[PDB]
Amino acid sequence: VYQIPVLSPSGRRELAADLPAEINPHLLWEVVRWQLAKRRRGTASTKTRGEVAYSGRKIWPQKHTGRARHGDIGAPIFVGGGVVFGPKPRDYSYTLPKKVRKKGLAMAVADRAREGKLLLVEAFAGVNGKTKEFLAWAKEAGLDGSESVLLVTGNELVRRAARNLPWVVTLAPEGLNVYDIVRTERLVMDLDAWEVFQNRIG
Amino acid sequence: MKLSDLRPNPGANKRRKRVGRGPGSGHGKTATRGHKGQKSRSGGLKDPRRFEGGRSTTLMRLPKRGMQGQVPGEIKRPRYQGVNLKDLARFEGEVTPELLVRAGLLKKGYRLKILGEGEAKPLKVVAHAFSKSALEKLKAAGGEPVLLE
Amino acid sequence: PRAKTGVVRRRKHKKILKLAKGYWGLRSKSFRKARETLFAAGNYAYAHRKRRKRDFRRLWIVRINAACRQHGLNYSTFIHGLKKAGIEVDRKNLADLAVREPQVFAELVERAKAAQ
Amino acid sequence: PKMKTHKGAKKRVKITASGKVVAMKTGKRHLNWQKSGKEIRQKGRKFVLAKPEAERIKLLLPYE
RNA sequence: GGGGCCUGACUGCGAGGCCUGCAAGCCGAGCAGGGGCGAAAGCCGGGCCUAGUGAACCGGUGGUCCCGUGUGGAAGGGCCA
RNA sequence: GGGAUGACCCCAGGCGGUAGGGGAGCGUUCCCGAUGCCGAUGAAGGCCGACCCGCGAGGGCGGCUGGAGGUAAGGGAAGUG
RNA sequence: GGUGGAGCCUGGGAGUGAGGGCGCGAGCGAUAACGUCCGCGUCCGAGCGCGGGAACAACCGAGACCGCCAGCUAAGGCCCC
RNA sequence: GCUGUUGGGAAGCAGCGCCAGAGAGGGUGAAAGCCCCGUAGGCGAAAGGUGGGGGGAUAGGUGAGGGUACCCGAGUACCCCGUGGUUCGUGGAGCCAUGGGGGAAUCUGGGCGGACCACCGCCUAAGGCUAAGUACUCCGGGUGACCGAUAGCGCACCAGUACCGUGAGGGAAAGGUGAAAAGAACCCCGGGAGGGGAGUGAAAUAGAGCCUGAAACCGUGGGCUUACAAGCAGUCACGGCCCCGAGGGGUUGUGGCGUGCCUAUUGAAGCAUGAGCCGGCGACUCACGGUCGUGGGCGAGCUUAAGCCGUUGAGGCGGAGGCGUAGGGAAACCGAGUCCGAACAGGGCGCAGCGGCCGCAAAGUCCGCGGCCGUGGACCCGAAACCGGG
RNA sequence: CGGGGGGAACCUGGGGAACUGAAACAUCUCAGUACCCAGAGGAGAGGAAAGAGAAAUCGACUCCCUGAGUAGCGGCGAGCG
Ligand SMILES: NC(=[NH2+])NCCC[C@H](N)C(=O)O
Ligand SMILES: [Mg+2]
Ligand SMILES: [Mg+2]
Ligand SMILES: [Mg+2]
Ligand SMILES: [Mg+2]
Ligand SMILES: [Mg+2]
Ligand SMILES: [Mg+2]
Ligand SMILES: [Mg+2]
Ligand SMILES: [Mg+2]
Ligand SMILES: [Mg+2]
Ligand SMILES: [Mg+2]
Ligand SMILES: [Mg+2]
Ligand SMILES: [Mg+2]
Ligand SMILES: [Mg+2]
Ligand SMILES: [Mg+2]
Ligand SMILES: [Mg+2]
Ligand SMILES: [Mg+2]
Ligand SMILES: [Mg+2]
Ligand SMILES: [Mg+2]
Ligand SMILES: [Mg+2]
Ligand SMILES: [Mg+2]
Ligand SMILES: [Mg+2]
Ligand SMILES: [Mg+2]
Ligand SMILES: [Mg+2]
Ligand SMILES: [Mg+2]
Ligand SMILES: [Mg+2]
Ligand SMILES: [Mg+2]
Ligand SMILES: [Mg+2]
Ligand SMILES: [Mg+2]
Ligand SMILES: [Mg+2]
Ligand SMILES: [Mg+2]
Ligand SMILES: [Mg+2]
Ligand SMILES: [Mg+2]
Ligand SMILES: [Mg+2]
Ligand SMILES: [Mg+2]
Ligand SMILES: [Mg+2]
Ligand SMILES: [Mg+2]
Ligand SMILES: [Mg+2]
Ligand SMILES: [Mg+2]
Ligand SMILES: [Mg+2]
Ligand SMILES: [Mg+2]
Ligand SMILES: [Mg+2]
Ligand SMILES: [Mg+2]
Ligand SMILES: [Mg+2]
Ligand SMILES: [Mg+2]
Ligand SMILES: [Mg+2]
Ligand SMILES: [Mg+2]
Ligand SMILES: [Mg+2]
Ligand SMILES: [Mg+2]
Ligand SMILES: [Mg+2]
Ligand SMILES: [Mg+2]
Ligand SMILES: [Mg+2]
Ligand SMILES: [Mg+2]
Ligand SMILES: [Mg+2]
Ligand SMILES: [Mg+2]
Ligand SMILES: [Mg+2]
Ligand SMILES: [Mg+2]
Ligand SMILES: [Mg+2]
Ligand SMILES: [Mg+2]
Ligand SMILES: [Mg+2]
Ligand SMILES: [Mg+2]
Ligand SMILES: [Mg+2]
Ligand SMILES: [Mg+2]
Ligand SMILES: [Mg+2]
Ligand SMILES: [Mg+2]
Ligand SMILES: [Mg+2]
Ligand SMILES: [Mg+2]
Ligand SMILES: [Mg+2]
Ligand SMILES: [Mg+2]
Ligand SMILES: [Mg+2]
Ligand SMILES: [Mg+2]
Ligand SMILES: [Mg+2]
Ligand SMILES: [Mg+2]
Ligand SMILES: [Mg+2]
Ligand SMILES: [Mg+2]
Ligand SMILES: [Mg+2]
Ligand SMILES: [Mg+2]
Ligand SMILES: [Mg+2]
Ligand SMILES: [Mg+2]
Ligand SMILES: [Mg+2]
Ligand SMILES: [Mg+2]
Ligand SMILES: [Mg+2]
Ligand SMILES: [Mg+2]
Ligand SMILES: [Mg+2]
Ligand SMILES: [Mg+2]
Ligand SMILES: [Mg+2]
Ligand SMILES: [Mg+2]
Ligand SMILES: [Mg+2]
Ligand SMILES: [Mg+2]
Ligand SMILES: [Mg+2]
Ligand SMILES: [Mg+2]
Ligand SMILES: [Mg+2]
Ligand SMILES: [Mg+2]
Ligand SMILES: [Mg+2]
Ligand SMILES: [Mg+2]
Ligand SMILES: [Mg+2]
Ligand SMILES: [Mg+2]
Ligand SMILES: [Mg+2]
Ligand SMILES: [Mg+2]
Ligand SMILES: [Mg+2]
Ligand SMILES: [Mg+2]
Ligand SMILES: [Mg+2]
Ligand SMILES: [Mg+2]
Ligand SMILES: [Mg+2]
Ligand SMILES: [Mg+2]
Ligand SMILES: [Mg+2]
Ligand SMILES: [Mg+2]
Ligand SMILES: [Mg+2]
Ligand SMILES: [Mg+2]
Ligand SMILES: [Mg+2]
Ligand SMILES: [Mg+2]
Ligand SMILES: [Mg+2]
Ligand SMILES: [Mg+2]
Ligand SMILES: [Mg+2]
Ligand SMILES: [Mg+2]
Ligand SMILES: [Mg+2]
Ligand SMILES: [Mg+2]
Ligand SMILES: [Mg+2]
Ligand SMILES: [Mg+2]
Ligand SMILES: [Mg+2]
Ligand SMILES: [Mg+2]
Ligand SMILES: [Mg+2]
Ligand SMILES: [Mg+2]
Ligand SMILES: [Mg+2]
Ligand SMILES: [Mg+2]
Ligand SMILES: [Mg+2]
Ligand SMILES: [Mg+2]
Ligand SMILES: [Mg+2]
Ligand SMILES: [Mg+2]
Ligand SMILES: [Mg+2]
Ligand SMILES: [Mg+2]
Ligand SMILES: [Mg+2]
Ligand SMILES: [Mg+2]
Ligand SMILES: [Mg+2]
Ligand SMILES: [Mg+2]
Ligand SMILES: [Mg+2]
Ligand SMILES: [Mg+2]
Ligand SMILES: [Mg+2]
Ligand SMILES: [Mg+2]
Ligand SMILES: [Mg+2]
Ligand SMILES: [Mg+2]
Ligand SMILES: [Mg+2]
Ligand SMILES: [Mg+2]
Ligand SMILES: [Mg+2]
Ligand SMILES: [Mg+2]
Ligand SMILES: [Mg+2]
Ligand SMILES: [Mg+2]
Ligand SMILES: [Mg+2]
Ligand SMILES: [Mg+2]
Ligand SMILES: [Mg+2]
Ligand SMILES: [Mg+2]
Ligand SMILES: [Mg+2]
Ligand SMILES: [Mg+2]
Ligand SMILES: [Mg+2]
Ligand SMILES: [Mg+2]
Ligand SMILES: [Mg+2]
Ligand SMILES: [Mg+2]
Ligand SMILES: [Mg+2]
Ligand SMILES: [Mg+2]
Ligand SMILES: [Mg+2]
Ligand SMILES: [Mg+2]
Ligand SMILES: [Mg+2]
Ligand SMILES: [Mg+2]
Ligand SMILES: [Mg+2]
Ligand SMILES: [Mg+2]
Ligand SMILES: [Mg+2]
Ligand SMILES: [Mg+2]
Ligand SMILES: [Mg+2]
Ligand SMILES: [Mg+2]
Ligand SMILES: [Mg+2]
Ligand SMILES: [Mg+2]
Ligand SMILES: [Mg+2]
Ligand SMILES: [Mg+2]
Ligand SMILES: [Mg+2]
Ligand SMILES: [Mg+2]
Ligand SMILES: [Mg+2]
Ligand SMILES: [Mg+2]
Ligand SMILES: [Mg+2]
Ligand SMILES: [Mg+2]
Ligand SMILES: [Mg+2]
Ligand SMILES: [Mg+2]
Ligand SMILES: [Mg+2]
Ligand SMILES: [Mg+2]
Ligand SMILES: [Mg+2]
Ligand SMILES: [Mg+2]
Ligand SMILES: [Mg+2]
Ligand SMILES: [Mg+2]
Ligand SMILES: [Mg+2]
Ligand SMILES: [Mg+2]
Ligand SMILES: [Mg+2]
Ligand SMILES: [Mg+2]
Ligand SMILES: [Mg+2]
Ligand SMILES: [Mg+2]
Ligand SMILES: [Mg+2]
Ligand SMILES: [Mg+2]
Ligand SMILES: [Mg+2]
Ligand SMILES: [Mg+2]
Ligand SMILES: [Mg+2]
Ligand SMILES: [Mg+2]
Ligand SMILES: [Mg+2]
Ligand SMILES: [Mg+2]
Ligand SMILES: [Mg+2]
Ligand SMILES: [Mg+2]
Ligand SMILES: [Mg+2]
Ligand SMILES: [Mg+2]
Ligand SMILES: [Mg+2]
Ligand SMILES: [Mg+2]
Ligand SMILES: [Mg+2]
Ligand SMILES: [Mg+2]
Ligand SMILES: [Mg+2]
Ligand SMILES: [Mg+2]
Ligand SMILES: [Mg+2]
Ligand SMILES: [Mg+2]
Ligand SMILES: [Mg+2]
Ligand SMILES: [Mg+2]
Ligand SMILES: [Mg+2]
Ligand SMILES: [Mg+2]
Ligand SMILES: [Mg+2]
Ligand SMILES: [Mg+2]
Ligand SMILES: [Mg+2]
Ligand SMILES: [Mg+2]
Ligand SMILES: [Mg+2]
Ligand SMILES: [Mg+2]
Ligand SMILES: [Mg+2]
Ligand SMILES: [Mg+2]
Ligand SMILES: [Mg+2]
Ligand SMILES: [Mg+2]
Ligand SMILES: [Mg+2]
Ligand SMILES: [Mg+2]
Ligand SMILES: [Mg+2]
Ligand SMILES: [Mg+2]
Ligand SMILES: [Mg+2]
Ligand SMILES: [Mg+2]
Ligand SMILES: [Mg+2]
Ligand SMILES: [Mg+2]
Ligand SMILES: [Mg+2]
Ligand SMILES: [Mg+2]
Repeated sequence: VYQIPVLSPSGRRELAADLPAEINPHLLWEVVRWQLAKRRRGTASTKTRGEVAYSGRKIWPQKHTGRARHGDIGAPIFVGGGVVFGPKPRDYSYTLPKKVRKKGLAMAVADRAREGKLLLVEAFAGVNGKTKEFLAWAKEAGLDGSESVLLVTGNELVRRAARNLPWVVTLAPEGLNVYDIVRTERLVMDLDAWEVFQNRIG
Repeated sequence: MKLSDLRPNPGANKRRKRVGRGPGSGHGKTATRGHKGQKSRSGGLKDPRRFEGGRSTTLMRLPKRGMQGQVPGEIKRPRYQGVNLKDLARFEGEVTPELLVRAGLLKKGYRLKILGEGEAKPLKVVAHAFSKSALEKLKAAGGEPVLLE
Repeated sequence: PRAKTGVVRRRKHKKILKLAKGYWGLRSKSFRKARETLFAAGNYAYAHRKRRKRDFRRLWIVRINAACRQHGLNYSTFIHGLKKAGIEVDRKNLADLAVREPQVFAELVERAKAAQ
Repeated sequence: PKMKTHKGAKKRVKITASGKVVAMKTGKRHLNWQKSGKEIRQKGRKFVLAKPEAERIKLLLPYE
């Protein structure tokens, strides 16, 4: 289907996988707006016309005072009083369909695959928890920093080396999500992270 | 693809109807709500599905039929869901209530009763009741009906 | 997220007051009274630009009938001649020949007394 | 909160398979001695309710 | 208007229509069941016609023998009038 | 009708309007875009503008004030006029 | 015949359910009322935008997308304003 | 992490480097990964507290057939009468509880399975105790598509304060100089306040009555204009004067035309309502369910809910269940048919994709978005009144 | 040896309305909610079947989901559940 460039010591061998051929922009969109919605706090609040902290005495009589009609100075028509239809705590989260995400999780990758911005690797040669141990690698992998990257592996040390890097997004392949994919200009994975990936869109 | 690239398809995120914001919107002042009247008022009208303005309602004036139930309530007697033959084409071999549930054909708690609107298949079928038509088709199509207890 | 009036209301009130410059009393200094005034003038204009075309023609006509009567006839009797004569020159121009070029007009008068 | 099925309807009427409202026929509860045999006979049958009124009597049955 | 024999002042339905906001109210050929008047063709689903009426809820009486709260019955119901 | 599709062009016709239905847009607060871009050679805001583009709501440009913040194309959510 | 902001059908959203003057046909009223109650129509309502009517929502004329210091007309008018 | 540079100030632009398990954020004279406080990752308690996890004690725990028929929770069970709870409003009215009356039994006992009787079954009242999973938030902490001084708690400031009330009780307004006070010595007019120079500062119409400083409102100077005129105050044309450099701006003498805005109305300029003016707050939302429409995903199939794991703005798991696949009937019950019926009669409600296996479409279903409906204060403000405790 | 009083709400027990909804209103609802009182605690209550109820089965209690606005309750009205 698609020829994937794999980066091994033996050399850039190529691999193929049956990523989707058509890219549905809307679907990829709806996933995100799910991702970007269920992570909202819902901590906006306003204090209704009964929650305010005033009394309730009719401030002055209904008639013959020569002025308007009023009750308690907690009415939203007053200043410092109640708020009408202001926010409250809310659960913006919501239940997007799985297949819609298992599909947008394959459409996402494939797009970067069409671009060739997708790259896999057997292992990371000589990284062991120091960022600088990575750029020397990333340098030799053509990762110059001119492109934001999504590093997707299980190896902790690796994720720890580059996570501070202004142009690298780290993730355990168990958390690969579209938004982070689209966020980025490239995409890297272990064949491991590649493998579990397969076993999630399947 | 790119975040700026992510539009929704046209029409799938329509705006909203803000009423009470000016002459231009065509919704200002009376807020698309009319002039005076219980309907313009806040809270509004009693359930228009039923109430009619005082007169005896259309539904209250209709007669009641059949048994309405009594306390303690519902009586428990075995319940039967019928599945048609044609809906059984997809399987091979031996059909039972179980598989027909995990397939998405028979609900749990109900018993299995075969119907005939379709065409039998020389299949071992296990159920709690068949139809006169369903049997003839099932025994004719070299099938093996199997009732339960 | 809250979104108070902020900078929006004022600015619009400065739109209405700029168009209201030159108005008497509050009409130029009070917003509300600036709108109530800008409303009328809004209709007075388009009610009057539709009229300019009638305020002039009547004028023009008023000058032609004066000249025409210098030659022994009236605006009525020579509109017909120019008709019968097939002359389509308009009252605006006709009104300017009548003053600056009084001997061209005299011709038209003559070509009108005869066309009848 | 979720809507409550109006029982005043579910005890009188019944929604078909196509979306129609069928309620029994009014008239033969009592005062029937001098009525016809045709009038008693016909009134012992259901009648499809007028479209507008049925539509209302289905919004009261949100779960049937 | 007179008289003879009679009970169609039927049961089970009922195409198509008048009227009509709903719901109602109105006319109704014809098919079967079983009958009546007639030699027969035919008529008869009360009355030459248009008013003489009252929706649902609740309950009464006869019938049906459909449900019966572990089971067989009963209490109490539903359907028909 | 062109042409093929909202590319812009031509021809014809419609366009008073309250309650009210509908459609397309401007603008304010906020989020991704953003470890980015604008900014002391001066942010937001404020006073002028007879200039520019927009049917209009509004958007830029310039000059004075102002003295540290502002935030694009494209989308999302409202205490939105 | 009629290709019209015509009609039929299904479905969503309404507002209206306080109308008024005029004309013709009636009732009621006194062959009164800027009276009242119905019928066909018209207009104002929503055209209190324009011309005429001295001035005036509904009588006469005429259905205002915008601009012109161009032309023709309707009612009504041509001694002066 | 230094330098050089503009600048009042460098964190800005330029050159050359570096750290990064730390490029979260906040400060520093402006915009700093490497200047300060911090961040990732690690360390830490003599003494009080806690200690649901680890180890150790202790109170406490335990057999079987045989016969015996002593015990097995009393004004209690049980019956009736009056009530309360349960979905049950006397209903056919059981079950749980009990104020009144009558009033037993110890396994061959008694309560129960929706009046009652029987069969069959479940349980074992009238003594008590019992962790966690659950609820709230005066307190401390983390975090926000929460507010940003009419907002956000009633209080960002000496606020439940001033002030009101006899008392319960009511309840405010009020933030900001500057990077740093370097907060204006001294001299001058004045009693002082206040100002005028000097001086500080990048800036003093940032001078403490201080950041920005809008609008109403008030005043000084200037240009045009007005004392025979009339008027919703404006609009059109022309002309005169002033300004700016065949055009424009300000102004208004004359001629034409012209019945404010909003509201409620059959109808208002309307002698009908509201509004002195300006600035800010100020009214169609939200959650669940429903019903049409819509963009998508899957499609005789679609979809999970609470939760479990993961993450620390990572998502995945979970099939219980809900809608759908068959309807008709009051129901037994039949079933592509079924109901009224004696009927093989008649009628009601019902029953059946497109190209070349493939693809495409679809019943249906799921999440989004939108209009509308039901339930709640449900578009905002407003009663006269009812009630409860003080 | 113990008690007495205080604690923002949260908890259990003893008592316990009304406006309102039913487009009037009395049964009904609002609701055993608001409120008063006693008590307890970091939680309180409940809790080891004289249970549930038809599986010939389950196995204390508490809480959340679901079962379900189903069963049923109701001047079978509004509504309750
Ligand atoms: N190793 C990982 N899984 N890292 C995920 C990101 C964690 C954190 N939000 C960060 O940016 O540092
Ligand atoms: Mg919010
Ligand atoms: Mg209160
Ligand atoms: Mg309060
Ligand atoms: Mg208070
Ligand atoms: Mg007063
Ligand atoms: Mg009040
Ligand atoms: Mg006050
Ligand atoms: Mg209040
Ligand atoms: Mg407040
Ligand atoms: Mg306050
Ligand atoms: Mg105040
Ligand atoms: Mg408010
Ligand atoms: Mg509100
Ligand atoms: Mg929440
Ligand atoms: Mg929503
Ligand atoms: Mg959720
Ligand atoms: Mg980035
Ligand atoms: Mg990074
Ligand atoms: Mg929206
Ligand atoms: Mg909405
Ligand atoms: Mg409108
Ligand atoms: Mg609209
Ligand atoms: Mg209104
Ligand atoms: Mg409306
Ligand atoms: Mg409406
Ligand atoms: Mg109104
Ligand atoms: Mg009204
Ligand atoms: Mg109305
Ligand atoms: Mg209200
Ligand atoms: Mg009301
Ligand atoms: Mg039932
Ligand atoms: Mg506002
Ligand atoms: Mg403003
Ligand atoms: Mg405004
Ligand atoms: Mg503006
Ligand atoms: Mg204007
Ligand atoms: Mg005009
Ligand atoms: Mg003209
Ligand atoms: Mg003139
Ligand atoms: Mg003459
Ligand atoms: Mg001519
Ligand atoms: Mg000359
Ligand atoms: Mg049914
Ligand atoms: Mg009946
Ligand atoms: Mg009956
Ligand atoms: Mg009769
Ligand atoms: Mg009869
Ligand atoms: Mg019958
Ligand atoms: Mg259901
Ligand atoms: Mg169904
Ligand atoms: Mg006779
Ligand atoms: Mg006779
Ligand atoms: Mg005989
Ligand atoms: Mg018929
Ligand atoms: Mg009818
Ligand atoms: Mg009758
Ligand atoms: Mg016969
Ligand atoms: Mg015969
Ligand atoms: Mg015979
Ligand atoms: Mg007959
Ligand atoms: Mg008769
Ligand atoms: Mg006779
Ligand atoms: Mg009657
Ligand atoms: Mg009743
Ligand atoms: Mg039968
Ligand atoms: Mg029984
Ligand atoms: Mg039986
Ligand atoms: Mg027996
Ligand atoms: Mg017997
Ligand atoms: Mg019986
Ligand atoms: Mg009976
Ligand atoms: Mg009957
Ligand atoms: Mg129009
Ligand atoms: Mg037109
Ligand atoms: Mg029109
Ligand atoms: Mg309208
Ligand atoms: Mg449209
Ligand atoms: Mg729209
Ligand atoms: Mg917008
Ligand atoms: Mg705005
Ligand atoms: Mg950022
Ligand atoms: Mg920023
Ligand atoms: Mg500087
Ligand atoms: Mg400057
Ligand atoms: Mg802002
Ligand atoms: Mg801006
Ligand atoms: Mg500026
Ligand atoms: Mg800053
Ligand atoms: Mg932005
Ligand atoms: Mg944009
Ligand atoms: Mg986005
Ligand atoms: Mg608001
Ligand atoms: Mg608002
Ligand atoms: Mg058409
Ligand atoms: Mg039309
Ligand atoms: Mg029409
Ligand atoms: Mg319609
Ligand atoms: Mg009415
Ligand atoms: Mg009226
Ligand atoms: Mg009205
Ligand atoms: Mg009327
Ligand atoms: Mg009338
Ligand atoms: Mg009248
Ligand atoms: Mg008149
Ligand atoms: Mg008349
Ligand atoms: Mg005449
Ligand atoms: Mg006449
Ligand atoms: Mg007449
Ligand atoms: Mg008459
Ligand atoms: Mg008259
Ligand atoms: Mg009248
Ligand atoms: Mg009338
Ligand atoms: Mg009206
Ligand atoms: Mg007219
Ligand atoms: Mg008209
Ligand atoms: Mg007119
Ligand atoms: Mg007008
Ligand atoms: Mg007017
Ligand atoms: Mg006129
Ligand atoms: Mg006139
Ligand atoms: Mg005139
Ligand atoms: Mg016309
Ligand atoms: Mg002419
Ligand atoms: Mg005249
Ligand atoms: Mg005169
Ligand atoms: Mg220097
Ligand atoms: Mg430097
Ligand atoms: Mg940072
Ligand atoms: Mg970090
Ligand atoms: Mg910082
Ligand atoms: Mg910044
Ligand atoms: Mg920094
Ligand atoms: Mg740490
Ligand atoms: Mg330690
Ligand atoms: Mg023992
Ligand atoms: Mg022994
Ligand atoms: Mg014994
Ligand atoms: Mg009770
Ligand atoms: Mg009873
Ligand atoms: Mg009871
Ligand atoms: Mg029970
Ligand atoms: Mg007792
Ligand atoms: Mg025993
Ligand atoms: Mg016994
Ligand atoms: Mg007992
Ligand atoms: Mg008992
Ligand atoms: Mg018993
Ligand atoms: Mg039991
Ligand atoms: Mg029993
Ligand atoms: Mg026994
Ligand atoms: Mg039991
Ligand atoms: Mg015991
Ligand atoms: Mg206890
Ligand atoms: Mg405990
Ligand atoms: Mg616990
Ligand atoms: Mg806290
Ligand atoms: Mg802020
Ligand atoms: Mg803000
Ligand atoms: Mg303040
Ligand atoms: Mg405040
Ligand atoms: Mg401020
Ligand atoms: Mg007092
Ligand atoms: Mg005091
Ligand atoms: Mg007070
Ligand atoms: Mg203070
Ligand atoms: Mg400062
Ligand atoms: Mg001195
Ligand atoms: Mg002195
Ligand atoms: Mg002195
Ligand atoms: Mg001094
Ligand atoms: Mg001084
Ligand atoms: Mg200096
Ligand atoms: Mg400078
Ligand atoms: Mg400056
Ligand atoms: Mg200044
Ligand atoms: Mg300053
Ligand atoms: Mg500052
Ligand atoms: Mg100041
Ligand atoms: Mg000042
Ligand atoms: Mg002056
Ligand atoms: Mg004079
Ligand atoms: Mg003069
Ligand atoms: Mg002129
Ligand atoms: Mg020049
Ligand atoms: Mg005049
Ligand atoms: Mg004038
Ligand atoms: Mg006029
Ligand atoms: Mg007028
Ligand atoms: Mg009024
Ligand atoms: Mg009135
Ligand atoms: Mg006036
Ligand atoms: Mg006046
Ligand atoms: Mg009024
Ligand atoms: Mg008003
Ligand atoms: Mg005042
Ligand atoms: Mg204002
Ligand atoms: Mg509003
Ligand atoms: Mg709405
Ligand atoms: Mg809300
Ligand atoms: Mg909503
Ligand atoms: Mg909806
Ligand atoms: Mg899907
Ligand atoms: Mg699924
Ligand atoms: Mg049939
Ligand atoms: Mg049929
Ligand atoms: Mg499809
Ligand atoms: Mg949907
Ligand atoms: Mg609706
Ligand atoms: Mg509410
Ligand atoms: Mg509301
Ligand atoms: Mg309010
Ligand atoms: Mg109020
Ligand atoms: Mg009130
Ligand atoms: Mg009272
Ligand atoms: Mg009283
Ligand atoms: Mg205590
Ligand atoms: Mg209690
Ligand atoms: Mg009491
Ligand atoms: Mg009451
Ligand atoms: Mg209420
Ligand atoms: Mg209600
Ligand atoms: Mg209520
Ligand atoms: Mg009420
Ligand atoms: Mg009411
Ligand atoms: Mg009353
Ligand atoms: Mg209650
Ligand atoms: Mg209590
Ligand atoms: Mg005490
Ligand atoms: Mg206590
Ligand atoms: Mg706990
Ligand atoms: Mg305890
Ligand atoms: Mg025990
Ligand atoms: Mg269920
Ligand atoms: Mg359900
Ligand atoms: Mg009922
Ligand atoms: Mg209750």
